[PDB]
Amino acid sequence: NHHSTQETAIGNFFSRAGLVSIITMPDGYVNWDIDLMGYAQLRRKCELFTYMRFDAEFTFVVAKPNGVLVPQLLQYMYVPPGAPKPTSRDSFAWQTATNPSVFVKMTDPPAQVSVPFMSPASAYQWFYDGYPTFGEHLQANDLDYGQCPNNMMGTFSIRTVGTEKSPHSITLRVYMRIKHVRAWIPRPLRNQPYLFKTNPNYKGNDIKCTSTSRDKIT
Amino acid sequence: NHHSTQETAIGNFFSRAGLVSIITMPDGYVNWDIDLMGYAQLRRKCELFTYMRFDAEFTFVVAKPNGVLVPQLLQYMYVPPGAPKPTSRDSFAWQTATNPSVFVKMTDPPAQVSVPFMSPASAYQWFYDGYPTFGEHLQANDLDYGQCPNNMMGTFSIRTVGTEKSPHSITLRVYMRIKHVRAWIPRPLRNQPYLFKTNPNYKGNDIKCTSTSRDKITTL
Amino acid sequence: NHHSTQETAIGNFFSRAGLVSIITMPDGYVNWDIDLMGYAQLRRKCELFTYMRFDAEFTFVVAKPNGVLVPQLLQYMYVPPGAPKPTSRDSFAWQTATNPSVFVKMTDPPAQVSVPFMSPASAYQWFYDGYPTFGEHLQANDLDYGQCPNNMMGTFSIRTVGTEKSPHSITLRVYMRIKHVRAWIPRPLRNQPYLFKTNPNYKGNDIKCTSTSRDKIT
Amino acid sequence: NHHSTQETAIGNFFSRAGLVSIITMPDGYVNWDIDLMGYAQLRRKCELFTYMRFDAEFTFVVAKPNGVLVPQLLQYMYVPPGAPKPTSRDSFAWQTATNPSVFVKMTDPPAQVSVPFMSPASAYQWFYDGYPTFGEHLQANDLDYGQCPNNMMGTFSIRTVGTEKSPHSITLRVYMRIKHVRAWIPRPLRNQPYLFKTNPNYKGNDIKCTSTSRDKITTL
Amino acid sequence: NHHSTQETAIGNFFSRAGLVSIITMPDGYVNWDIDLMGYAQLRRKCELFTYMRFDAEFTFVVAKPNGVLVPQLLQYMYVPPGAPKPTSRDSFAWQTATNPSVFVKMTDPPAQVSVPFMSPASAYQWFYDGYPTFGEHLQANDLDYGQCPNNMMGTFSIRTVGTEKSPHSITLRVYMRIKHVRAWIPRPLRNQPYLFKTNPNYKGNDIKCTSTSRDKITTL
Amino acid sequence: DIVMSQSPSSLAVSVGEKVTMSCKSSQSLLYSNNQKNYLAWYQQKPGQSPQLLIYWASTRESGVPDRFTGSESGTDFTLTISSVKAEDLAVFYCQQYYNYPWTFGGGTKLEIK
Amino acid sequence: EVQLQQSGPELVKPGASVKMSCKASGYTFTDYYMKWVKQSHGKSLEWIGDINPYNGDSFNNQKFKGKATLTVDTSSSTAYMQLNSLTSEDSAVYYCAIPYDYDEGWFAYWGQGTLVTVSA
Ligand SMILES: CCCCCCCCCCCCC/C=C/[C@H](O)[C@H](N)CO
Ligand SMILES: CCCCCCCCCCCCC/C=C/[C@H](O)[C@H](N)CO
Ligand SMILES: CCCCCCCCCCCCC/C=C/[C@H](O)[C@H](N)CO
Ligand SMILES: CCCCCCCCCCCCC/C=C/[C@H](O)[C@H](N)CO
Ligand SMILES: CCCCCCCCCCCCC/C=C/[C@H](O)[C@H](N)CO
Repeated sequence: NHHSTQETAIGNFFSRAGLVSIITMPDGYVNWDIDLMGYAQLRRKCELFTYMRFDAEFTFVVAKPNGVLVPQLLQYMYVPPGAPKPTSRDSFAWQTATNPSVFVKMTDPPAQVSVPFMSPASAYQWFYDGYPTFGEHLQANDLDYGQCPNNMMGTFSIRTVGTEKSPHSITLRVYMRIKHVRAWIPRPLRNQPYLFKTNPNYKGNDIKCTSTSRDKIT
Repeated sequence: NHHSTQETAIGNFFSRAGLVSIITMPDGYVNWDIDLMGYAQLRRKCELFTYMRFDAEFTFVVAKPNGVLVPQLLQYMYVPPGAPKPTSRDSFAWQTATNPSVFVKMTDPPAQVSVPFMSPASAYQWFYDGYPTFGEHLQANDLDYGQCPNNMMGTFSIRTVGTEKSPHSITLRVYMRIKHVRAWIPRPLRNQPYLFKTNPNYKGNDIKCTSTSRDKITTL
Repeated sequence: NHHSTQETAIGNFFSRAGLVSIITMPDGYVNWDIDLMGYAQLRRKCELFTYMRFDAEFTFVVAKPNGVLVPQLLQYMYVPPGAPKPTSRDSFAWQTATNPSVFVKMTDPPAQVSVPFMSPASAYQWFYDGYPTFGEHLQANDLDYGQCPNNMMGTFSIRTVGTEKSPHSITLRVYMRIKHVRAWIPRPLRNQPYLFKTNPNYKGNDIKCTSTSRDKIT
Repeated sequence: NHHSTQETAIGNFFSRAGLVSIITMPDGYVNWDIDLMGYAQLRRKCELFTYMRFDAEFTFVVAKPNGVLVPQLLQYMYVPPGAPKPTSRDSFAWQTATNPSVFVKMTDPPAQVSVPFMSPASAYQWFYDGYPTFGEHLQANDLDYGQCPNNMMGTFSIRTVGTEKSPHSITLRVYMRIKHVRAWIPRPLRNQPYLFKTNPNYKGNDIKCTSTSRDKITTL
Repeated sequence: NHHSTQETAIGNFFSRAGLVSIITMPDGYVNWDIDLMGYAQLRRKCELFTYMRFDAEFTFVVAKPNGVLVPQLLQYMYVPPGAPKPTSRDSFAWQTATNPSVFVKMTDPPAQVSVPFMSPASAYQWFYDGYPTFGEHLQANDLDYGQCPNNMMGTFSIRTVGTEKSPHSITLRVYMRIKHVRAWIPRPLRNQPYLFKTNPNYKGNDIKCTSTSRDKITTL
Repeated sequence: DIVMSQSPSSLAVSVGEKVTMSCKSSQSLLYSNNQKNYLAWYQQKPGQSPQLLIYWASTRESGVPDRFTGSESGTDFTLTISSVKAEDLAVFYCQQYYNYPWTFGGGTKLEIK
Repeated sequence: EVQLQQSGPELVKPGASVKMSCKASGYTFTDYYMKWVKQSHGKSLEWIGDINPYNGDSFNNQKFKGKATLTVDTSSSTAYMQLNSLTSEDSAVYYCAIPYDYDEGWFAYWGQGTLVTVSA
């Protein structure tokens, strides 16, 4: 045979732009914390392997709540962990002498950037059996179980540009491609549906069996 | 002579973008099944040969029902056979972590993609003398006569992007070019008009003769 | 001397885009028959020579009757002689599986195509001393005197794209350049004004003399 | 030292686009004659030298009287001296089978052309001590003193495209760059302000001295 | 180890476009003087070193006071020190036969230019211990202490293009990148907040200590 | 400040079939506008029927009256309705707006049937 | 589909700064786009601005008609248009016009309007 195994490799499997966030503005600014595990189709793929190391291509598709496009100037700003957050529509943090920023109208084609692998460890990890800090571990401290600090990539804050208040509503949709991917230690896939963003907890009253059951065996 | 025969070859005959579908949105989403044999001019050309193998260039020209263009964000998504279909304007299938998708405004120039030859067999076929499944073949099962499974390329679903309901009406027009074409086994062309999409059935009460008849035999 | 004779050659004389047609839509479709001898400035140039052989560059500038541009999708379709003509705004001939077609917005820059030399003879001819058919030539048959069949290049039909009726008015202006031109047998130029498209007939009651007359000879 | 003298040369001094005309349409067409000595900043530069030989880059920035831009199709046409002028909004001269022409909307970026050196002499001249014709020179004929015929480059006529009447107002602004410039015979610069386009006449009741005068000679 | 020290160099630290001015038009023209030390984030970076020598990339992002974009033609003009300033919406200085100028609509992408290092000295300096002129230095003359003349780069004036008055409001935002940078003599960084543009004066009643103080010395 | 005038003063109809309108905007921006309220005397207010002056009119009522129509001409105008009897003798008027397609200030002048 | 209601049209003191509410029909809340109306008695009807506080239209927001254009309170769920209620000018009626999807954005169904009596 001459069946090619090119388009089943690891790089071709992940290079598809999947939805990761929907950011809505119903003061004209938001401070969206970064968590790219909030949508189930890309999350089930990325949690096949334990450790993953990659770059990315983010794409910001922005429109009104019903797909209409009006001329409105926007500004996205990536905030690393430690930088001063913006507090109002016109704070001092929107000057962006240190942080990268994209200025794009709503009428333009959607913007694209290419972020690098920016983690302090060798690779990202979607599973972390342990606590990030030392000290006592009583009952009231169990928010941080399975919260590794080397995955929090700061926040990502958008705004409308002017110092007045714009009369339009904004819904941003962010899509992420994966380039130059290397993975390690594959895991069993998920069958129960997802409930939160930070933990694998499942609905204990509804154990969804994997195989659709039948009547007999013969 | 020096008459060239370049522009009568098989590749130059098929490389013209013909209309294949009109998709209308009078919940703001449609699930258009794929059938590219619904318009008679391209169908009479492609049914000259039995087997055909080609790539394609699809082009989506989108406007309102009277040609007016208004700024409206759309999304097309090609759904392979087996993938979960979208059910609402905002289902879980619009995340598109696996399926390819095009985001384009109505005000932009029309979008273009280049799909490859994606059939499990060696070539497409517009004629299939046989049934796809086994089993009994009684009277009530004769929808699938001449329905080969290796031509159904899934569906193609469009929507308006936002989670609210847009106030505009959408008519999409899809055009398909044919590149790198190889054909086999030419057939007699069609003379009766077309009636359906899946079978060659004709109007039995109106046998349209091929030649326009005259009065006598000794006078033209 | 070093006077250059480059920009007086045959190719540089004809490569200027001149107006050839004005197509107006006051059912939202027209079937404009081809005749490129309806405007006097390009016609006086092209009728200098008897036979001409060239390619062309057509350009379609489309606007409303007062120069305003509204978004409106259009479609041009070149119909060769023998092809089925369109009959309505949405006939079966607008599928264009065989004929070439241009889809362009009124708001876009004007479209351009490059047609080749498509005549059955060796060259076009603007003069034809003879009748195209055989048979009797009585008085009622004298429409076809000087009508050669190898110049009729079919028709050219435009429409608005949608199946409803658009509320805008369309005036198309077509301009034609001439590239790779070869000419033969120059003729005397025209002095009387033009009256029709298909024959050199002139106003017999107004013989316009060539030279503006003066009073005396000395 | 290593002080460069590159950006003080003749070519770098003239290659800046200066305003030369403002064309206003308050029948929807104008026939602007071409006189590029109607604005004082470029005129004081070009009248430093006697003879000048150059090509040019013209740029047409078009808007409404208050900078607003509406979608309106225009047409510029360069008319050489001798060609038939346009008389109405739709004359026979707008067919442009011989003259060059630019079709550009008001919403587009401004158009640019590159005209060559088109004078019958070796170079342009901004000064001409003499009369163009022969014959008697009485008092009533002194419009043509200092009017050389080899500088009149015909006219330049714009219009709105349609055969109806457009409801918008047009102000065109033309800017001219100078490329491949060669000059000859520098002259003293001008100190009095300009009064007309065709002659160096000045206000005889207001002799503006060059240097701003002071009070004494032993103190500044 | 193989830790790179590429992205901590001097060139990579300064090549980020920071905000330097906000120019508002609530007669349709402004004459914004040049002072690029009016915004605290870029000012704290550039005042790390004493002397700096660089080129720049300016970027003008222009919109209405609430981010809306309407079609409006603008014109920016860089005025060197000594050139005639514009006085009205249509003065004689807007002809720009000598000064560089940018014509760009509000609907376009933002304009970019690349200015060179244009100072008479070898490098810019943000600190100048001395007076620019000679003479007596009494109490009423202490505006010019620490005002070096080789940093004033003239002004920068914008307008709306038409001779009428436009009905829209303009807020310009200017961003400056730094390319090909060379620095000298690093200084201690600033801890007190900024109060003016031309002097390092601070609020003497609020001495902000650098380190956030704690309670004891033997516990954190 | 920035106004417009629909100028049929009274439609004065004897109970019949044909009648028309014209709103005539004079706004600053000239690409977006949509119009036409109802204002019954007795009770609550239908409306909503938009004619975009430049391009597509009506995002019409698919219900209640569909006999409202659209317009043309590039300059700003709105046009006719149908043959209604002694009920729906109401006072019709356009609305006008700042920035973009929601109902804002500027629906100034009315007309009486 | 069904009728948007208002509160009872009632009165106010020339310096009281009292709100008004226009209690919803019952289908949806806060996804629609609220519009507030003010007419003076000569049938001049000048519209006051939009969506949630998005009320600052072309010069207006000023005679204390529309002053404090507020956001929703979610109890009656279509309640804003707080004002200053100046002495003896704000005599008007006030309509709220919210959309219910098929009447996209513009005008689904209104109330009968709240008369504001400044008469002291
Ligand atoms: C202007 C650029 C804006 C976009 C900035 C995005 C850069 C950050 C990309 C992070 C790449 C994945 C990092 C980790 C992924 C998951 O969110 C974490 N595991 C969270 O638990
Ligand atoms: C984003 C891409 C959207 C467009 C996706 C189209 C890809 C599928 C192209 C199929 C090519 C022809 C396959 C068979 C043609 C006829 O429909 C079948 N014979 C049906 O009977
Ligand atoms: C999409 C393309 C549309 C334009 C199609 C135009 C192609 C035909 C060009 C014909 C070239 C000249 C042929 C003869 C010219 C004169 O019309 C004939 N002599 C008529 O008498
Ligand atoms: C479509 C092109 C339109 C623009 C056509 C402009 C071409 C003519 C350029 C002329 C160059 C300078 C010629 C002489 C300049 C002064 O006007 C004369 N001295 C007049 O006295
Ligand atoms: C069309 C171009 C418009 C923009 C023109 C800007 C060119 C001037 C750039 C100056 C570069 C920095 C010069 C000195 C910086 C500080 O303003 C001074 N130290 C002022 O104290």
